[PDB]
Amino acid sequence: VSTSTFQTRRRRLKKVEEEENAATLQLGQEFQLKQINHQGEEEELIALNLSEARLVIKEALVERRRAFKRSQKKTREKELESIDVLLEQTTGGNNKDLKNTMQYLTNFSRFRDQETVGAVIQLLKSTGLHPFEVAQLGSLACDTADEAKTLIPSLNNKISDDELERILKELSNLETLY
Amino acid sequence: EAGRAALYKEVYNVIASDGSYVNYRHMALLVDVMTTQGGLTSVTRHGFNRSNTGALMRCSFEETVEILFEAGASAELDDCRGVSENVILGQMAPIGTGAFDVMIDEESLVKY
Amino acid sequence: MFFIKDLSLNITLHPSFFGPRMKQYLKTKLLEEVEGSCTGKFGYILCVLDYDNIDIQRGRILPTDGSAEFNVKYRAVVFKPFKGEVVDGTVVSCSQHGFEVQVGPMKVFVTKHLMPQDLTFNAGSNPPSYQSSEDVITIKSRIRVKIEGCISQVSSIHAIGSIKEDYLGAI
Amino acid sequence: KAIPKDQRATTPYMTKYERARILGTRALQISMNAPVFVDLEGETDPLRIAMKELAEKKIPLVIRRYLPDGSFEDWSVEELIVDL
Amino acid sequence: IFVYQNNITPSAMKLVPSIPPATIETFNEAALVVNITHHELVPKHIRLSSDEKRELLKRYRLKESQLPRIQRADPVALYLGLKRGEVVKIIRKSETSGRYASYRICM
Amino acid sequence: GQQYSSAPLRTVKEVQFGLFSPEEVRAISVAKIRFPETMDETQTRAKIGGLNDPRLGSIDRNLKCQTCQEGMNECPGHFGHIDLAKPVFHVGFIAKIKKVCECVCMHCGKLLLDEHNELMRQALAIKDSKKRFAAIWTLCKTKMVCETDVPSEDDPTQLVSRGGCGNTQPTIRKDGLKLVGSWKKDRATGDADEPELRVLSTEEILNIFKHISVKDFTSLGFNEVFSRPEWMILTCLPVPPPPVRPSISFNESQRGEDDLTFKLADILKANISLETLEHNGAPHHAIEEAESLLQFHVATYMDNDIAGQPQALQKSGRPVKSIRARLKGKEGRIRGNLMGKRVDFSARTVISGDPNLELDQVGVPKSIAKTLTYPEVVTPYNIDRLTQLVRNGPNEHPGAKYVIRDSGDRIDLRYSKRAGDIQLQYGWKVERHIMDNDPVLFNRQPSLHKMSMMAHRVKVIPYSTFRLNLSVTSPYNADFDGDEMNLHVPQSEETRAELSQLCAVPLQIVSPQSNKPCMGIVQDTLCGIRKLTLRDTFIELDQVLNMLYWVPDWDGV
Amino acid sequence: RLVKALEDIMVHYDNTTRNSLGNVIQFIYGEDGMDAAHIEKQSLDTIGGSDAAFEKRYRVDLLNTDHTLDPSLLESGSEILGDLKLQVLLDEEYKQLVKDRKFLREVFVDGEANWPLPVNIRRIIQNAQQTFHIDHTKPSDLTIKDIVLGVKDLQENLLVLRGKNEIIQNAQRDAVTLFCCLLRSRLATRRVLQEYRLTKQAFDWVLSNIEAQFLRSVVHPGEMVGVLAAQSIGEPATQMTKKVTSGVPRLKEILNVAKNMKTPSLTV
Amino acid sequence: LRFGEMERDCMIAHGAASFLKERLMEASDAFRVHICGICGLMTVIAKLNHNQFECKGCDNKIDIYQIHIPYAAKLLFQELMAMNITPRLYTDRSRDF
DNA sequence: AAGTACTTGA
RNA sequence: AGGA
DNA sequence: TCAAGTACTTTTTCCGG
Ligand SMILES: [Mg+2]
Ligand SMILES: [Zn+2]
Ligand SMILES: [Zn+2]
Ligand SMILES: [Zn+2]
Repeated sequence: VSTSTFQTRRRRLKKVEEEENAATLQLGQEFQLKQINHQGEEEELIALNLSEARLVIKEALVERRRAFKRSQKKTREKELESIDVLLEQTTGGNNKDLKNTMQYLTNFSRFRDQETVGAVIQLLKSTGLHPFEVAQLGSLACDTADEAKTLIPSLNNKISDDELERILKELSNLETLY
Repeated sequence: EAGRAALYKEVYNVIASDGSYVNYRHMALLVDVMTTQGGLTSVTRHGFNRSNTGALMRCSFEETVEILFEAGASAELDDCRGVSENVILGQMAPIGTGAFDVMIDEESLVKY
Repeated sequence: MFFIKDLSLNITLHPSFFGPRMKQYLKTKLLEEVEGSCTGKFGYILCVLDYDNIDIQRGRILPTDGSAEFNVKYRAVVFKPFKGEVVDGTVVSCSQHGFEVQVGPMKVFVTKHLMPQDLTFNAGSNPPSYQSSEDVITIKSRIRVKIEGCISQVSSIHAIGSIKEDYLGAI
Repeated sequence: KAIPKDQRATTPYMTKYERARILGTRALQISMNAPVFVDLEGETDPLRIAMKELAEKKIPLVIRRYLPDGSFEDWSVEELIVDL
Repeated sequence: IFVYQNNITPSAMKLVPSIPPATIETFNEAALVVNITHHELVPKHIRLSSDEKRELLKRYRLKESQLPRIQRADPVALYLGLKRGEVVKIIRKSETSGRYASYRICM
Repeated sequence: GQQYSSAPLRTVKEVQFGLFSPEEVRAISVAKIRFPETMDETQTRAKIGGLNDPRLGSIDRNLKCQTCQEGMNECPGHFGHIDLAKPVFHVGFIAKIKKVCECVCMHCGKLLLDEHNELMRQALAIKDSKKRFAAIWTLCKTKMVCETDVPSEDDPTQLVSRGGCGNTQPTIRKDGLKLVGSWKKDRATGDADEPELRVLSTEEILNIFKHISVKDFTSLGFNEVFSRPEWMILTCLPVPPPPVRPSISFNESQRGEDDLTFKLADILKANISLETLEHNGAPHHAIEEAESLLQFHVATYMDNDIAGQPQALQKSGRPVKSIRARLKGKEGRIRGNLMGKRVDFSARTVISGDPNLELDQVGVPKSIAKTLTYPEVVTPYNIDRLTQLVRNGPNEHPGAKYVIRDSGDRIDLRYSKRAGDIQLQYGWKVERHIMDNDPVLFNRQPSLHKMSMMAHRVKVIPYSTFRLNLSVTSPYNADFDGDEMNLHVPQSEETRAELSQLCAVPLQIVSPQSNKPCMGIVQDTLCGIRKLTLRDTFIELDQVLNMLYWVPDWDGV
Repeated sequence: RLVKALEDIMVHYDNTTRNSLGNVIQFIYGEDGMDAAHIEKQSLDTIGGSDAAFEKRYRVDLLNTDHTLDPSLLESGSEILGDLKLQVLLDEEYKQLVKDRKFLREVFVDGEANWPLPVNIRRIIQNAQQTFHIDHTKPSDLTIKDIVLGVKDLQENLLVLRGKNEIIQNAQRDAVTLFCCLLRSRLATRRVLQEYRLTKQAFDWVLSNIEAQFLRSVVHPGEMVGVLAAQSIGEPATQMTKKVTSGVPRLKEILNVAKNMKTPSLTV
Repeated sequence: LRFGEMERDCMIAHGAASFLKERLMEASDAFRVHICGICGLMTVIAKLNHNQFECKGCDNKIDIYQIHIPYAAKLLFQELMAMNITPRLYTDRSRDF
């Protein structure tokens, strides 16, 4: 038995169209802008920029270690070793995917602190860009508005070159000095 | 309405004639079932068995293949509410014992 | 990219577990199945969030067998790669055919042909490298790739990518 | 849709069928080495163990009673009256 | 209501639905010599208001399908001048309960 | 014994009826199904890549299925296909096809009547997908002309144009599997006198049906997804897998192919004659001759008992069994295999009454208890008892026949080299003999009552008869002039609870049938009870003391 | 045919009787909402006899020296004579009894008194007597309010439908109508005191038992009443052997809704 | 022995839903098929060992359920299909009512 | 043993 | 071909 | 346009060669 979602669609006989997935912001059925949380409320898609994602997983696993011991009652190269310890505590080991993921996010995060990831999130979620672009902007370090508009082709007419270049300047200033 | 009253009277008479006794409710139900349609619905293949109940249910009495062919042709959807469908599917029919559901409550479980 | 997704897994607990550490067993079983999982539908199910608030709901007792069935409604961090996505990653494998790049839980492979012409395979190096007039792409090197396409495969997602277009390549 | 506890209107008493199915279920579970919520005062038959559990309303089961429309009222075996 | 003696020609019968929102009824004098409603077997039928029906359906969680049906042409459905969708509350005596109330929707 | 499957287990919540599109038949098809030859790869005993397993299900028992692997008990069949040389009517739909022609234009595929006719918009309004079609037909059958212009929804002076085509509509009648029309004509305003007489071809009807609008056909019975009208005409024929038409393989080198296997070969053969006939120098009559026969075989395969006399008799005289015949009432599929079933854990013998049995008990012969078995799960409560029953074996009375491990496989205590040294593990199942006080469903046929099937306590006894208390005689309607009764043994703790808690004999005493008790004192006991209770009847101490001891619940006073 | 026609009919959790379509057949099972197992032929004393004898049995007139309850019957007897407010309760009571009589006579037109009803009241009283060793000599410790009101109360708890709304509440009243005529006929003040000679405790116990018994007597949602009904007619049909076509062939004629019937006849 | 239609009736009369199921399934017929969630047919090429599921002509290697029905019913369904009728089996609802 | 549906001449 |  | 015969339909308790 495998996992299901909030998206209730009734595929009665009519198989296809399973249209291409591209950053023409044409993500899956599952990765649609208008999602629905378990409470039934319409909620927007949550896209994480690697720095933002590292903090989420870390937080989750940290709070897990907490309950795991509660129920038991009755500098990057340094964050890497610290995380590798938490995984050997909270995760069922076999999940080699999460171990690599954590190391990747640890060696690839742009913003180390929650304070830092805070400001990034405000700055970006003022643009009205789609969660995917807002994430790609935080996770990919660009200088020319062209670097960004090329790498994130979805952006093309969505923002001023100058506006994007103003953002890119402020994203670089937030960049954690490792 | 008077059709129902006569229908019972007449049915009741067959039983009491033999000198037997059947409780009202039974005879009422049959008489009511024949009646609810708006007229006199015969307890025959061309009567009751030609109502809007499920194909599999209806196919279990008198016109089998013909019923199933029509089901196919007009894309009929069996609710699977009838006893008969569940007997055909090998499922717990929504009959007495199966007219409800049983769940474990983790809350009450940890209470005891 | 890298999403937070609301999901639900149906678990079938045998009666021997209808004791007090039932929720505990269920929550643990969810993580066993779901965590580390990989679908094409949702991608890599990496980390189940908010363990302390996983919604077990009531379990319906399956009729002929004693076991009960719960729909364990939860929320997790997923990684679903797409075509057109630009990704940063570290090289892993490197041959006369191309080089594979580790990107979080998945590997994106770059063909000798999805690379610029100048960058050519140098077999004579420990370990094998790719050499441009300016760059040296080898096992530990950090690369920026444009995912050309993905192949949904069992317990993974594999993809092809280019470093041929502008703003892609060595970092 | 699920009728709220303060709006339920089905018998506050347990139906013949409910009881039979509860006992059958607990008996099956007990027989499948499930944890028993009462002192087996020498008891060995899982049905007699189940009757003992239902006797002390120490059964952690809930009857979901479906209405013809599809809605339902959930009733605990602890709360249902057993006048049967 | 047109209480006709012997017959209404098919020419004249074409004018019956020709003037809505008004409604027209044709009754053969002979049928009305005796009031059927007065008969032993014929119980009290009561027409329900749009609100009364809406409520009946709400209270029993019903779709109109699920209600027992009275035919539009039914002797009492005619006497009362029932229209399609209108509901009758039939209050009958019971050897079982004393008084039993059934309902019928029109055809 | 079926194996573990990762697939989530669910219940059938809805059955969605419909028709097969030729495209679907071709899609789901695991093979085609080109040669009438069953097997013998040029006499070499193994299936031919032509009929039965050209990738389909499997024979040989040994030798796994070629598409899935599973083999025999696990592998359901796999469907195949045969592309038909010419389209052919599905027997069951001939009249529905006729009626649809009767409703539509046999040239443009437009409904003969529409929203312009009042009686039509009235009939179109009908919600019931069958009653609406019934009323549409009665109206449109009469309309013998496809109208170009019809009077406006006001004036008969200004005639508004609906759909085109003028064409006179044929007067259709059936000629057993063939639909033949009779077009009214014109010739000097009269004619008919002598009209146009030609048969409507499957292919032309198909083409007309293909052109019928979704809105139009949806107004008729039909549904655009599961049952388009064009689907009552067969282009691609689904070939049922061996499980449907199994070869009764008597001995080694001897076939025994099913009727359906032969009837398909007939169809297949009839198809190849037509296929080659038309691809070659088509002698045009010899073609409509070869076509008609394919129509016959595809017809009789589904329904053999047709109005139009020939009964497609197998060379043996005996007519071929139709698929319709299989499903057809009492004995056969629905009624015989599904509403009713032959069942395991059932027993039957002669019944005889016992004045020494309790009302709710049933005397079971030792032999019958030694055969019937209950699957008991090894629990710490029963562990020691069960180990002894196991030790006792299948031949002693309180014994057991099998031990089923958690690890699937079933130990036959009758032959197992380890029937002695066998340590039970919790969770394992012991199949023990039916024992005193087990609940069992006892029944006397016909079964016109819920009381014709009541739950009793086992009492294992000698002698080959089921023994019953006399007062329980009446509900069953049994007597001892040689009556026989059926016994069914529950297998679940759950199932027993149903018997004991709902259908046990004492519960069944006061019946709702007549709101009075359906059991009382009979024969000897009734005859004696009068004799005993007269004013004249007095009993001496000696017998009083015996009569008192005889009451098992006697206070001792 | 009877079976296959009725198979899918059963009592639902809303006391309604529906098929596989959820189409209502009966609004309440067998018009009364009771399980036939828990029903017994009982006598409705109110229906028959002389208007005179009814009066003798049921009438209490505390304002008449010859129609008061004798102080031998209850302790209150002496202090009860002339109590105008109490007479308002005995008038209420007697008015309702006369109401019932006329109603019952509308229902059972021939005056047939014996009808199958739930709760054998005769037996509850019989049992109350041996249970409490009722002294047919000493006066009762019951008040008129104890009797009159206690019965009025018991009636409110004789639940068959539960819903909080007019439709369902009116439905409950209807379903319980007849049982209460029986109840009121058997628990009228004079009757309780003069006939049964019940004490307050005996009376309280009779009331509690009627209640408990009545509640037990209601149909169980899940009850497969369709097959039941079908078999309850089917089985007796099996034992079957002016001159009108009757027995097996008339029953045959009926179920077929046979147009060209064998013996058509009017009774003018 | 035969647990016939009339025997089925008495069991329905009693409300013994599970006992009835048991007679028709465990005590007789009972079989396991793999069905497709798109076109509710027995089409699934369940290579249950290698864990492959598939229903080519749906291209559905994913949305696949397993079901327990009497082998006679599996048969009936195959028979109805052979006769061009599609008895599509669905594990969820759409109508409500 | 009695029907439903369809077709035939006044 | 028989049995209730 | 509508009566009357036509086609043609369908069931029938339970259990050894
Ligand atoms: Mg006999
Ligand atoms: Zn296979
Ligand atoms: Zn046309
Ligand atoms: Zn499919």
